[PDB]
Amino acid sequence: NKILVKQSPMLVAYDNAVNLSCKYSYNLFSREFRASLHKGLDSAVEVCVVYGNYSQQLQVYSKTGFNCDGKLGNESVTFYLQNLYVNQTDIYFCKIEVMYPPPYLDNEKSNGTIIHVK
Amino acid sequence: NKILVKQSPMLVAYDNAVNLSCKYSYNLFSREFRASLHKGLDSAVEVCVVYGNYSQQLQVYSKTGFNCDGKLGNESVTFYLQNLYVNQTDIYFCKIEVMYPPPYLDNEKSNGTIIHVK
Amino acid sequence: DIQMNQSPSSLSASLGDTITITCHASQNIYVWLNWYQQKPGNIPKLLIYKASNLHTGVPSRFSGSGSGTGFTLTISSLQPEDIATYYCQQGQTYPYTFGGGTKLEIKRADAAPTVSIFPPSSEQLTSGGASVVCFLNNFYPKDINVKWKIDGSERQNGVLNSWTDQDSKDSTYSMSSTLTLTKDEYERHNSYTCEATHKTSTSPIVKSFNRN
Amino acid sequence: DIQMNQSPSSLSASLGDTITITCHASQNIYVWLNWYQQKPGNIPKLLIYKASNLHTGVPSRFSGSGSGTGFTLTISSLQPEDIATYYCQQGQTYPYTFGGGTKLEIKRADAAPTVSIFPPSSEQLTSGGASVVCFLNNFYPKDINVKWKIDGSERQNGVLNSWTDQDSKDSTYSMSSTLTLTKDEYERHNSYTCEATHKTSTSPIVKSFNRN
Amino acid sequence: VQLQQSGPELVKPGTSVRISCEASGYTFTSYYIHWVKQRPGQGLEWIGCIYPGNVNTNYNEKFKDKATLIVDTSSNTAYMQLSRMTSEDSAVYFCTRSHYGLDWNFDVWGAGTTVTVSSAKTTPPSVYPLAPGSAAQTNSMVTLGCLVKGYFPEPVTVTWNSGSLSSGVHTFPAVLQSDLYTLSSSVTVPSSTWPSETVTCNVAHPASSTKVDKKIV
Amino acid sequence: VQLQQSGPELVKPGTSVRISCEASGYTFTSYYIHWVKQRPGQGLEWIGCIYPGNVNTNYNEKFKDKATLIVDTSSNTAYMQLSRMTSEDSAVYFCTRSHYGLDWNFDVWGAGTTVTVSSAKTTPPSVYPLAPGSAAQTNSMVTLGCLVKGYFPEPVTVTWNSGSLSSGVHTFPAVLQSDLYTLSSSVTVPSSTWPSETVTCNVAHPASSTKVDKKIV
Ligand SMILES: *[C@@H]1O[C@H](CO)[C@@H](O)[C@H](O)[C@H]1NC(C)=O
Ligand SMILES: *[C@@H]1O[C@H](CO)[C@@H](O)[C@H](O)[C@H]1NC(C)=O
Ligand SMILES: *[C@@H]1O[C@H](CO)[C@@H](O)[C@H](O)[C@H]1NC(C)=O
Ligand SMILES: *[C@@H]1O[C@H](CO)[C@@H](O)[C@H](O)[C@H]1NC(C)=O
Ligand SMILES: *[C@@H]1O[C@H](CO)[C@@H](O)[C@H](O)[C@H]1NC(C)=O
Ligand SMILES: *[C@@H]1O[C@H](CO)[C@@H](O)[C@H](O)[C@H]1NC(C)=O
Repeated sequence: NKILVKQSPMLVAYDNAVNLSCKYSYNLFSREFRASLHKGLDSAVEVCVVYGNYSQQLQVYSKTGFNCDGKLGNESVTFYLQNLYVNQTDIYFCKIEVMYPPPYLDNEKSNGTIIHVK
Repeated sequence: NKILVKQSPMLVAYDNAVNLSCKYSYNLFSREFRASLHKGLDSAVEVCVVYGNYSQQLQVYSKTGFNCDGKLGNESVTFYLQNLYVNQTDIYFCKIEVMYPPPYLDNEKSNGTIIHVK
Repeated sequence: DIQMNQSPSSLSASLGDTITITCHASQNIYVWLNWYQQKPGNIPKLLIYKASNLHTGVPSRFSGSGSGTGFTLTISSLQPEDIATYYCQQGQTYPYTFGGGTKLEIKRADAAPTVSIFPPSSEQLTSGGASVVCFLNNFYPKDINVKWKIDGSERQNGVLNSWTDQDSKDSTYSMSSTLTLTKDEYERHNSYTCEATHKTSTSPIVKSFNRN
Repeated sequence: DIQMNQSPSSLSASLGDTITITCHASQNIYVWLNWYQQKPGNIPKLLIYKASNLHTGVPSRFSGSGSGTGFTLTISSLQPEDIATYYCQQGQTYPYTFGGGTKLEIKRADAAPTVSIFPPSSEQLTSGGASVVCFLNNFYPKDINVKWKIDGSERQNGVLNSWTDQDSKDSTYSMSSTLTLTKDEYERHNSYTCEATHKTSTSPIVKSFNRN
Repeated sequence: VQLQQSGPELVKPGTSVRISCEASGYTFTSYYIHWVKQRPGQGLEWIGCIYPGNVNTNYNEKFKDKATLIVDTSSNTAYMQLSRMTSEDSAVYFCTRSHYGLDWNFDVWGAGTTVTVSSAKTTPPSVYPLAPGSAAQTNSMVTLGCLVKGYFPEPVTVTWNSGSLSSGVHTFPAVLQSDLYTLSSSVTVPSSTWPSETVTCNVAHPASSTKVDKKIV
Repeated sequence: VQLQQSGPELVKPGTSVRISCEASGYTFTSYYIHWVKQRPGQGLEWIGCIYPGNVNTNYNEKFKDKATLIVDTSSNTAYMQLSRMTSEDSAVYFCTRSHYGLDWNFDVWGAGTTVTVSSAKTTPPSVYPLAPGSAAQTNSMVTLGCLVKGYFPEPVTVTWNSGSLSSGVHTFPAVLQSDLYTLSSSVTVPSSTWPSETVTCNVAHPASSTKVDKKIV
């Protein structure tokens, strides 16, 4: 199948921070999931990855040097990006995947969200 | 059919101006065409419309208040946007249509171009 | 949508006069507003497009200016031929919207109305009816009062009037008045009078006919 | 890709010594670099992940620190059991890349090599060959020279040696030397000598046998 | 570059009529076709537009349901469907176009199609000749006339001597009396021309296919 | 959570072999399977990885053509295809995994699969017993040994008394002489135990399915 993703069309950073909320087409709750934020039209850089597994506290992280924070919420995940640089102004795309229970589930490429860091 | 559109992934405005070049999948030259630049993920605003008709000098214009300039070039059009505001930083999409000689021809929605006006 | 507010809802000026109309827009339409002319019962024609751009064939006596929210149409050296109604429309944002229009009257020398009364035609009476008609033509200004006098008494029941638009050729006005009675009640009176009072005269212009 | 530059390519330290290794990265890997341990001929095991995060089961004598471009592994209170080679790998960007590794030797008390010579086995000679073997076991340091003396003369043709890795149990080194001749040329000489000189002695340790 | 429009139509309150507008003299697929309605005495308002080519359409929210824009790329025809009509639908509907690339204004208009949404009866007119008595309301010249009473619906046409008489003619606007229409027309001529030369007025009412001719005696 | 790997294989220069690695003890589709090669004496380098689940794969540009990553979600097996091999392909290939969500490192490694790409001949070894003469290189205790000469390919195994003898054993690394392999193993035992109690060394060479037993007399 294909999960749905609804995200804000734009987000103006306040104090070089913003809140990236991703609205999904999925679950009341409890499965093993890997949420992802990617920056760029060529979606190169993966800004953040909030991992979940039923219970076990949400494990957010970044391999790219972003001060990322993640908050769960049923059919949504919110990426709290801090210390964003003005040169990081770009289109960010949300991604969601379930790895258990099977089968593998993925999202249909969203319309994205332009983050304008002033 | 469907015309192709290749545009830069990003453009940082210099002095509040930029050059939007759109690479098409079409003609050596001479047909009646209407090129279009639209701003927004919901492509609301149509920033500029450069009209061509074989010869008759290129007729560029804006109904939205943009200081637009257009330059033709075989399989490409370049939108020279001046006096851009910092709050105009967004994704701009190129559009191309032929109205003669028939049949009507249109472009496949491009990947767009994020214009970062600092 | 956007609102079009034309100023003079109407206006009278003399031959050669350089009048002016105004059209304010609720919000910014930039230079996307056109002006149109539509003579009485005629089709509307483009006069000015893109604020100041004249349309091919429109005399230079027609001018136009404005940007953003304020707009104005100027016609210098008025001609009778300019008798018409003028609308402002914006071509910036869907839905397109026009103004209320402005009526114009080319003012000319006062004129007396040539009155004409006409009895019920024979063919009509044969049908049980009777329509006495009164013509009041080519007069200026357009102010005129018609009273019907069946013998000596005034009558207002069964009277229908009609006015034509200002003559684009000699700038006058015309009016017709029809008093429709039945064959029965028409045959019991003798004298039928059509009376008109116009600025052109302190004394009423009277026209009447008897059953002979 | 990213380059991993481990510092000590090798290192010897004594029991209880608190050594340290270094791994510099060409560019910024942040805190995504892990350390691994791989004993002689063994499988590599995770020691430290995410710069300072120890892996479940790794003693606290193992520590790790660094960020961005500089990284370091520290093992305090050395144990013989730590004899191994240590690699640094980055887990930030594809392709993943490890370092060159660093070898470690736990330094112990000097030891003399127990030498042992062995004539060609009967079953071998039956095949036309003859291999005289010499064992030089459990000695420290790993510096040792073996000369073969067929009678009084020195021989170097047909001699193959082999060294084992430092004994993780008693930290010593061992070596075997095999002199392979033919049955023919082996039978024309009488005395076969295996001689070794080690720091442990100024006088060579000699072991020899005659065709009786 | 002409823009031909359909003839007037009478519609009974509730039904749906679809007027037309065929282009001729330019490239049909290089222009938008806009529809605008003008109520009697009122200004004109933009209904919607359609672009022959990619058949894309745009409507004004004030006519979302009624108005349905259709196009016919073969006969260069643009149709306009007005469904569910009421006395608020009665007005003259115009046809016009806008350049597709340079969409700035409407320079070519159709002559319009008057639409009445009345359930009254179609009735031919009763034409009555108007001739003078024993007076003269303008010496040296006479004024004759024609009374067209009780017709429906509008319009009727009034010529004088098969169109040969056009000077000094005043056809007054029709007034609606008790659901029917009554109009009159006046014609001024030299008293030296009448009664010697005969005068006739021609009355046409397409709505009921009636053509009358009345001579003034 | 074990990671079983295929046995050693001999490959003739030019051909392609496909080793395996089957997971067991965890959720196969919740981890990446990474392949890394370690050349004899050299460090180890990352070949590529594969994620059972969406079957996505990632390769290091240094092995783009040879390496082809395949997955088997039924037997929890991860295969690695090395096509067109050369003496630069000879190395021990390891198997390991990375957590899919928290992809930080490789915590479970296979024991490896040694791969030789030599066109030499498979030959069983010739085992020769090493017994002492009339001396004593370490009084009160003897050192016996076993010579394993001329075998191919690696490896061979050397136990002493069916595995009952593990203390005082030194099996020296194999040296390659003229395309073949020769190794020796030493075993130290109390002179009070030998020659009374018999000593035997066991030599196994899977490559040619040969198992030998030589007693020292
Ligand atoms: C983002 O959300 C957090 C929720 O804890 C809130 O505290 C913070 O103010 C928000 N940051 C902004 C304004 O982007
Ligand atoms: C996910 O939950 C299961 C349930 O106990 C656990 O076994 C597994 O380790 C969890 N994943 C991780 C890596 O936290
Ligand atoms: C973006 O801004 C940061 C903050 O100063 C800067 O260090 C970095 O070089 C910029 N991006 C680039 C060129 O990598
Ligand atoms: C855009 O292109 C024009 C070409 O005439 C050039 O003159 C101008 O400098 C360019 N503006 C920029 C730097 O964006
Ligand atoms: C396009 O070219 C043709 C060729 O003469 C011309 O007729 C037409 O008007 C042109 N379009 C415009 C509106 O410039
Ligand atoms: C964007 O910036 C311009 C320039 O000052 C400003 O006038 C306009 O209000 C801004 N956008 C909005 C809120 O329309």
